[PDB]
Amino acid sequence: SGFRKMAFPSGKVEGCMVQVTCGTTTLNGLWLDDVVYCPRHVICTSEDMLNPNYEDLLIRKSNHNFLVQAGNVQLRVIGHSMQNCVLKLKVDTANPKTPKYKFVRIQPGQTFSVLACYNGSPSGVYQCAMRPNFTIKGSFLNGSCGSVGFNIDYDCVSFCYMHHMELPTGVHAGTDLEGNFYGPFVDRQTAQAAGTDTTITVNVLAWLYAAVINGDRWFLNRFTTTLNDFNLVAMKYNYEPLTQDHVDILGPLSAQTGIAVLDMCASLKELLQNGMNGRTILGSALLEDEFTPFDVVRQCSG
Amino acid sequence: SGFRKMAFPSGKVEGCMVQVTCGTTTLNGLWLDDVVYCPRHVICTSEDMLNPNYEDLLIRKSNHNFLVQAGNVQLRVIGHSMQNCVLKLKVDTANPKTPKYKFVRIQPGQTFSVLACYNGSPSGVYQCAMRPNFTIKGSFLNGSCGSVGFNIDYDCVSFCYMHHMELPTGVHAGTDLEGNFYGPFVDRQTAQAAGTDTTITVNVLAWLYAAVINGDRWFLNRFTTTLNDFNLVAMKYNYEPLTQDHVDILGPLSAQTGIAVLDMCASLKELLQNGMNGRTILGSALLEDEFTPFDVVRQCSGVT
Ligand SMILES: O=C(N[C@H]1CCCC[C@H]1Nc1c(C(=O)N2CCOCC2)cc(Br)cc1[N+](=O)[O-])c1cc(=O)[nH]c2ccccc12
Ligand SMILES: O=C(N[C@H]1CCCC[C@H]1Nc1c(C(=O)N2CCOCC2)cc(Br)cc1[N+](=O)[O-])c1cc(=O)[nH]c2ccccc12
Repeated sequence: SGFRKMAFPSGKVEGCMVQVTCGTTTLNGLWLDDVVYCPRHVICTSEDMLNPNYEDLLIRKSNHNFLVQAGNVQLRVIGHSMQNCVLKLKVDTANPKTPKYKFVRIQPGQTFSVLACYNGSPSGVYQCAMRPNFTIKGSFLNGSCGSVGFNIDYDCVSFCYMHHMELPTGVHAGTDLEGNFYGPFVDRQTAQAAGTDTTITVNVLAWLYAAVINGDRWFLNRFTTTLNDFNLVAMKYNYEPLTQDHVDILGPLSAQTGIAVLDMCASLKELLQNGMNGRTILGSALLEDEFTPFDVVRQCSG
Repeated sequence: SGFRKMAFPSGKVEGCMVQVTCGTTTLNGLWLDDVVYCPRHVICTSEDMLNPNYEDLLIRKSNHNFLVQAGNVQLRVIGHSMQNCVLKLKVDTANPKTPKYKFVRIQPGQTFSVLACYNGSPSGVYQCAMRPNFTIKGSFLNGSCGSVGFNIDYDCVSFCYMHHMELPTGVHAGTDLEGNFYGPFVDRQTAQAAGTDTTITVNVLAWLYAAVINGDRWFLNRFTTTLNDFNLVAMKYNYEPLTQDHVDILGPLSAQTGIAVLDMCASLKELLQNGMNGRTILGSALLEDEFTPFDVVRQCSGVT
C-alpha cells in the first residue's frame, strides 16, 4: 500500500554524467561509448545567445577548445559536430559504464525521471511529466543544462530529454537526445513563453484508480456517462479530450478494480464541477496528472 | 526555478542490494563490506509470526540455510548473528561496490530517500519523512522488506532506515541499521496501530521559505508573533510545537530571504486560518511538511 511519486533508480545514468567546459561556460554532458552529448549553446558567449549562428561559432572552435571531465580524468576530445541542437564530442576513451541505451522521443502526457546535475555531478532525481504545452515543471538552477530525462525498461535506459533552458514563468524546455526541441522553443536568448497548459485526463483517471486500489473510494458515484458527454464537460475545465485509445489503456486498471472506465469518468466529471468538498485523495487536494496508467500498474505491482 | 520532491541519486545504494532467502521466505539485503544486513523475520514462517522467539529460531539455523544472491552470483554465508531486529550474515566476499557509508538514527521530521526493492533489485526511489508518530508514508508491497532509506552528506552514504512492515492504515514501520525500531513497533504480527500523527511545523516553514526563494510573496503579512503565541495557535491545527532549536535551524533561510522566522510564523498562522483561497504554493494546494530546512537550501542551491 501507499502511492508515491517514484523515480527510476538513477545509477545507470550517474555513470554517464560528465562536465563539459567551453570557454567560460560549464555544463553537463552525457557520455555514451566514445561520444559526449550536450547542448550546443555551450559554445556561445552571453552576447552570442542574443542571435547565435551555431555553424559559424562551431567552425571557430577546435577540439582543444572543449574540456571534458569525468571524475578526476580529463577526456581528450578528438572530434566535434552538431546534430540539431545537441553538440556531439568524440573522445578517445569509451565510457566503460555505458549502459544498454536508446534515444526515444516521448509524447505529451508521458512521464520520465530527471537526474538533476551540476558540473557533471548529480544532485538529485525526480519524476516529471511532459506537459501538453511541451514544457516540464522541473527544478533547475544555473548549471543544470545537459541534465537528462530517462526511463528504464529491464536493463535498457531510454533517454528522452536533455535540459536546455528555463522560461520566464519558471518552467523548463529541452530537446530529445537527437537535438529536436520539445515544443515551439529555440536555443536563443529572445522573447519566449510557455503556452496555455491543459490537464492530462488519462493520467488523472489512472491516479483515481490508484486511489481506489489504496482504499480511497468516496468519489465513486452511482452515475454513468458517455465518452462524448464526458469530453464536453472536460473541455470546459481545460482537460485534454479522452480518446478511445485512452479507454483501452485504462482497461487493466478497470479490470483490477472492477470499475468501468466510463464509471470512473462519471466520478471525475462530478469532481470537476463540484470540487472535492474539503477532502483529499492520496494526500492531495488537487487532481494529480503526472502518473500514467503504466506508472500506476508498475508501482502497484513491482 | 521550480521545486520538486527530490530524492538522492540512488547509484551508490543500488550496488549494495542483494536477495536473501531462508526457506520459502525471500526479501532484500544490504551488502556492505563482507556483511549482509536484513530483517530478522526472514527466518520465520507465517506460523512463527504471532509470538516468535528469534533467539530460538536462529539457533536452529545454519549458515547454509541462507541463500544470498547478488545478480547472478551466489555469496557463501560463513557466519550469522542477530543485532536487535536485524540479521547480520557474514559472507566470504567483500562487496567491491561498497560506498563510504555511515549508520545513523534520524529524528522525527527528518527526511530520507527510499530505494524500493524486490527480490534484490531496485525498482524505484522516492523521498520520505519520518512522521512524528514514527511511521513513514511509503509505497511498499509484499517482498519489499529490507529496502533501505538513506541520505548523502559529502561522499558518504548515511543509511537510516530498513523496512520491516506495513501497518493496518497502510503506513510503514522499520528500524535503523542497528535493528532498533523507530517508534514502539515490534516485528510481531500482533495488534499494532499508528498513533495520531502531527504536522512537522519546522518543515512547513522551510517550505514557505522555498516559495519565497522562488519568487512568491502573496502569503506574507504585516504581522509578527511571539514563539509561544505561534505554538498555542499551531497546536490547535495538530501542528508539532516549534522550538528554539528549530528557529535557529531556519536561520540560514531567514537570512537569505530577509524574512524573520517569527514573521514567517505569522504568515503560517494566517494560512492555517484562511487556506489558500484557490491559489497554490509550489504546485501544492496543501501545506507541505516533507522538506527540511537542509532540503530547501540544497535544492535551492544546487548541492551535488
Ligand atoms: O543556465 C540556465 N540557462 C541558460 C543556459 C545557456 C545560456 C542561456 C540560458 N538558457 C535560456 C534561458 C534561461 O535559462 N534563462 C534563465 C534566466 O536568465 C536568462 C534566461 C531562457 C531562454 Br528564453 C533561452 C535560453 N537558451 O536559449 O538557452 C538556466 C537553466 C535553468 O533551467 N534554470 C536557471 C535558473 C537560473 C539561472 C539560469 C538557469
Ligand atoms: O511482506 C510484507 N510484510 C510482511 C513481512 C514478513 C512478516 C509479516 C509482514 N510484516 C508485518 C505486517 C505486514 O506488513 N502485513 C502486510 C499485510 O498482511 C499482513 C500484515 C504487519 C505487522 Br502488525 C507486522 C509485520 N511484521 O511483524 O513483520 C509487506 C510489507 C509492506 O510494506 N507492504 C505489504 C503490502 C502487502 C503485503 C505485504 C506487505
